[PDB]
Amino acid sequence: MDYILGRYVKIARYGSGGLVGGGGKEQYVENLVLWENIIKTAYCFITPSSYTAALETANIPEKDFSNCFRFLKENFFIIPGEYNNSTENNRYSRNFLHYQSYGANPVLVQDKLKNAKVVILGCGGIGNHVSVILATSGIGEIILIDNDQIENTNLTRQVLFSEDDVGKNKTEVIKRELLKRNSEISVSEIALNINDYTDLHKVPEADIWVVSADHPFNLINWVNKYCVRANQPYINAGYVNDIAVFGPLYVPGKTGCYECQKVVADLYGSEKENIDHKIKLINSRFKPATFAPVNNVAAALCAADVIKFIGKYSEPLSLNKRIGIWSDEIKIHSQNMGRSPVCSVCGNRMLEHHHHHH
Amino acid sequence: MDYILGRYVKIARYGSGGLVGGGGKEQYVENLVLWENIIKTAYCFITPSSYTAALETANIPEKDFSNCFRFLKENFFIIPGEYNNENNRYSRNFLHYQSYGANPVLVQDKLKNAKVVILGCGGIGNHVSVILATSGIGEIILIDNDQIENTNLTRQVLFSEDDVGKNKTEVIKRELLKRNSEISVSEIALNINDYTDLHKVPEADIWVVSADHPFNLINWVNKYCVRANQPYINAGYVNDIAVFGPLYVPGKTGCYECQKVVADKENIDHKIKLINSRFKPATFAPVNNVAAALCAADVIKFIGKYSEPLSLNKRIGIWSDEIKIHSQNMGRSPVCSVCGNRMLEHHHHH
Amino acid sequence: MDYILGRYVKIARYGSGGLVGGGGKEQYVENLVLWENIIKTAYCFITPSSYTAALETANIPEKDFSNCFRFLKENFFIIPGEYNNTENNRYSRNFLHYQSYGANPVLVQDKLKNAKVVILGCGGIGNHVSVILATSGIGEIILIDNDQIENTNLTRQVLFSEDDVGKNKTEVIKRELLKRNSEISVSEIALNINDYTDLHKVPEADIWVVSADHPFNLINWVNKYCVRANQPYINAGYVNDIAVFGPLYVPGKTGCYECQKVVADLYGSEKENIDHKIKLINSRFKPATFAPVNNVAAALCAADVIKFIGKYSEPLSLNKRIGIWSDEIKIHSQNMGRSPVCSVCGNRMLEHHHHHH
Amino acid sequence: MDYILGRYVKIARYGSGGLVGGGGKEQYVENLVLWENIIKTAYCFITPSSYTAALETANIPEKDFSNCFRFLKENFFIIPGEYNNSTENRYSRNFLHYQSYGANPVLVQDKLKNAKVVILGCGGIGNHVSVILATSGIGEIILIDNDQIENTNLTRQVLFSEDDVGKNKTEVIKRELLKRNSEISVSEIALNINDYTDLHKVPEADIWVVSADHPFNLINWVNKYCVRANQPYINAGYVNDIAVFGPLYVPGKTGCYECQKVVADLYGSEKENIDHKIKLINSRFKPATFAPVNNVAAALCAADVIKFIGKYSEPLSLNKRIGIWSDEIKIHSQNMGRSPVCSVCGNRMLEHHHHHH
Ligand SMILES: [Zn+2]
Ligand SMILES: [Zn+2]
Ligand SMILES: [Zn+2]
Ligand SMILES: [Zn+2]
Repeated sequence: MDYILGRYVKIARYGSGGLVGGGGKEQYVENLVLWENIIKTAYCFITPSSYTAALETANIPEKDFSNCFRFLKENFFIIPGEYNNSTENNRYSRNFLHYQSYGANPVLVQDKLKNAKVVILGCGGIGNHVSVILATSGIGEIILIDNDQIENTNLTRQVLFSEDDVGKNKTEVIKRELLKRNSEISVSEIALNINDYTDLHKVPEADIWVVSADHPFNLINWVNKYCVRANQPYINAGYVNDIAVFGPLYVPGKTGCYECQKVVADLYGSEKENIDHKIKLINSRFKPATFAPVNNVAAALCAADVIKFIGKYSEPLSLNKRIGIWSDEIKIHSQNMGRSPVCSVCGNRMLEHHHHHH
Repeated sequence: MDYILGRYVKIARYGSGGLVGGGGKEQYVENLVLWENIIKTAYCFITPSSYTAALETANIPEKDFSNCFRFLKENFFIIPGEYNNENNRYSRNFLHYQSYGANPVLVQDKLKNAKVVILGCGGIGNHVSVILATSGIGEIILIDNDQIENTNLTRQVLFSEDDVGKNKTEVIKRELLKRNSEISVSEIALNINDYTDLHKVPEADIWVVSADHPFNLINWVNKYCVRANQPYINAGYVNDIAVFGPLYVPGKTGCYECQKVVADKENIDHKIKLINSRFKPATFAPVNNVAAALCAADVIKFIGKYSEPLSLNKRIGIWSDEIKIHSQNMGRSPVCSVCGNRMLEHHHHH
Repeated sequence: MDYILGRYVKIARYGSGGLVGGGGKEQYVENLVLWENIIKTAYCFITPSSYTAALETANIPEKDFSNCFRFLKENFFIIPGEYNNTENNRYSRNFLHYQSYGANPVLVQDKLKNAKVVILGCGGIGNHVSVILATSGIGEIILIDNDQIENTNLTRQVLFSEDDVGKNKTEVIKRELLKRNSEISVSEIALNINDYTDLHKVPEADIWVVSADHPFNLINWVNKYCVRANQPYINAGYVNDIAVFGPLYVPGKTGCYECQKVVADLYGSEKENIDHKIKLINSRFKPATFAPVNNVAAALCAADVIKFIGKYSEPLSLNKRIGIWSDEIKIHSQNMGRSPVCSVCGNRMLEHHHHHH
Repeated sequence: MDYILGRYVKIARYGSGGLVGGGGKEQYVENLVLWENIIKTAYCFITPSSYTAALETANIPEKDFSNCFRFLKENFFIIPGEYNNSTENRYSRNFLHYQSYGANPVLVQDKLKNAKVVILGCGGIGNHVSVILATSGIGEIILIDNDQIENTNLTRQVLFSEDDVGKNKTEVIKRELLKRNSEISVSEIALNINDYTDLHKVPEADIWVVSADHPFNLINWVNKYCVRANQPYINAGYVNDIAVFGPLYVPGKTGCYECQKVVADLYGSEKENIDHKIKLINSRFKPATFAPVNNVAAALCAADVIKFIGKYSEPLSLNKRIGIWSDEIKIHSQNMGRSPVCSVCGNRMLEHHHHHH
């Protein structure tokens, strides 16, 4: 078993020891003498070589070599030599170092993406944008579900549309634009909007559903019930005026669902009739105050989670979480949506006080 | 003067009272009576009305009305009637500007009459330009001298397979024109290899500085911009971490240098150099997008003058394998060699 | 009317645009297009040219050309061709300096040549001022001192050889000025000013340089005299550590040395026992002077004289007494502008007659 | 250890307290009780006297005498009696100045006689500096230049006669400095610095006076070389009518010319048709100079060299480039204090904090 140093590993002196690696997977080491030894070990693995062959060129004592090795190995600073097979720039090279640095065989990862089916449930700004990122990263099959046509005002949000495209169907244009970007992938269309809960029966099985159509406000409740019942993984994305929302990513039997922690606000009108008519009116007039850069942020983090989910190389960020990114301040909130045994949508079980008999 | 209720205000009964608002501006009103009173007053304005006419129409004592009115005005829930007037493609943004208390017509104008330079059309700048083009920025200037590689197709969301071989600059111009034929775009076949290259880059409302090579590009842009009085914004990544560096504005925010610090076996020192010499960034497409988008957001805010850019005095990092957004200080330093007063005056009368 | 570009004009790309000029008169032009336009037009004038011919030659529209021309003219970056025409001129470095101030160097030289300066006290500062003036072509100097060169003076008085200890200050500096400039005429007057009346011996001159470090109130007599004689003068000296120059007095135009003086309530001291002790300590006073200070004062004082006679820019000394520190970097200015109620140059003086016509 | 009152101390009633000192070393004391006490005790020291011997003569609280003593001592109003042995001297004028700054005047002169100073470039500034340094007692002077005296030099370089045109500058300066002080030695080196590498030929000295004005970038060279060769220097010159002097670079203990910013280098245009224009305009350039400015830079420069060598006071141009305006009362200093990160004399890089999490 030959190991090799990742081309993404950086080193610098800092604190009472040093830093190994860069970005998310960066490690900080206390003992300056250990830090030296890690550098020493790392050097030996610059060329793909077995544990014994690398050791044979080290100066440090065999014992410390075993420590550094395990360290560098577990952190993914040195990786199996196989994980390095080149190919002719392979289009997805700029993504291979990323997978390596998380400890995955980049070839396994791409194969999974190539073999995945992903449904875009709703093709406004967000689904639009997720599908590009997914196509562009090698998702094999994409199913575009929508029934609207490209309007005038859509051109601010939906980064794929020309002035030339007003009037045409959303899925039509997204479909041609994804084919321009990657002709090795297959894409289908379904002329459908979820107007009633039962419409969901018409949506096909896939590895995951991307669920982002801001209307109806309660689409997620539907999608959640349906997906729990139908054993179907989904991830949700959207916005609330100027906050970008994404998550949960729901995985049947392995995570919580949208109702588990009964997190988000219940909607009510008024008990007094004369003020309820006023509320009904005000809410009928409602249009969201959106901002395209927020659109984009939710969409990209969302697409990121899908890639991890199907590529099986890292824990997606939005397991058990609804996540809000603020745009008028540096602020990220996370709502807990971990599995609840007592959820009224998934799991069969009730919540009770102890009854002490004596 | 007429006021009108913004179309972006929602209401819901909640807890001891209820909600008025929606997004980053939602408000819980705990006192039921006051909430009801707010609805009662908000209702006068679905249809434009002066303050005094609305006081007539509502049937609550002037004492209470006056609070509810200030509450509505102060949060921009009601806004001047003028701010509402068409068949306009930017009209979804208009609500956003309204909700910030601006006048959407003036914000569009400011964007129309602005000029933005993208310095580095590789990925982040790529993406930033689209967002800016589609929000109605009047003129973009594209500054790259590289060719579209096959391998760039992963990060640079504007390009077809067809496009490999062609000039980065040139493709994105036809795309921005397809998306917005009203705006004008220019190309400058230039990469920045010496400090001196920046003299070729024109004067603009702001500069977007994305490109990853050379490692000390910001340094020159900074030096240049401090003495050129040129506002600029930095953006980029560090492996899987998206970064949108400080937005610098002439003698208001302090520069990329202000917060810098003095800083820190020659057999191991030889090895660290070598290893680092071999560095290739482990980079992740959805990251470019996050940084590009927040960077583009600060630009619209900067030109639109409707709320504070997040980037003032701060370098922001968004993680991707973790939910984490850290902010780093880049506020002004008095003793800073680049933007600090190096002069002293020794003269005086009586 | 030919204009021409001054040889003291420099250009550099800087910042949003660039610099034009260099020195006291340097300018930063923030708009690149206008800077570019300024040099495009400056280029027409390297060889002499009318405004008209330069307009044709430059290929920028009339509107822009007109600004650039004015910009170049206003700052004397371009100057009348007449101011330039050599054959082989000794003063031609200064000529650039005058040009840069907007003057006609020939007229400035003339005014210098046809002037006459009295150095009233040829001990160090005066010593130095005279060389500087002789060197710039002041046509006639009159040296006024009755002292002998002592060995100790060699520290402050730059013109003197060890050889010269013994001879008359006046006499040496006269030969030294002729060595430097055989063009000019120089006169001596073996005279120290010992009481007011001595000043009647000092001749009329375009200006008087008043340096002598004693008697303490020499300035006062010179003031009295010059106010009533209509004689312009400039004071110069030191206070230990500190070089001092000005005011430069101009009859009618400026303040006199008296104008800003004040009643001084704290006369000496209260307690008689200590008052005579302060007097005793001060009686023993000897100034701690520093040679380079002599030079600073003398030089600025000489500069004001050349400007006064040359009429090309304002002397700094007008209405001001200036002090330059030496153990600290620091320049202080003190007010000496006109006072209406001043004994020396104010009125007597009232008229009580009128005719109803 | 006997103490004596400096012969340069003056006293006056002023404000709430009084003044003790006169000159840059002048002190303002507020409590009039303390003031009179200071004068009381000063009187006691007019005669060279030990602390206790002076005390007997004093009619004030023994504790109060101790404060005044410490005041007058720290400020150099009283000085050790040893500091008064001189001769019947030539440098006696300078001696009170050194006393008043708290140095043994004799220590200081010895250092001056034992110093070697290089004048790198003998234009107007170098010229004038050498005279001042010579007449102040600098033991050895090394004049480096390869020019001949021209016609037009006589306006600036206050040592040259009309009979000297044609001769080498160092030749004439050397004769003129020997007339002024034959107790000193002077060498010549026929050398102009045309390339950076010519600096290897300049001898080692206590300090270099670097005053030559061509090329504009002499100082850059001299700075690099001096940093590398461990060589103190001080720089002086002019920008048209502004007189510049400083930094004085001291190897261990000071900033260098590049420790901060100025100019960053000329830039021309990035458009070719405009670069050719600026290229031509700049080739025609001659400075607009004013001799009185020369003198100011030269004098303050010499002053700093005297302090540096005599180790008696802080030179003014440490960590500073100083501009003295001549068309107005204006002095600016640019900060050139030491940078750890300087790319000429620093061993360290500038980094942002990296926060792990
Ligand atoms: Zn559940
Ligand atoms: Zn700064
Ligand atoms: Zn008067
Ligand atoms: Zn330095």
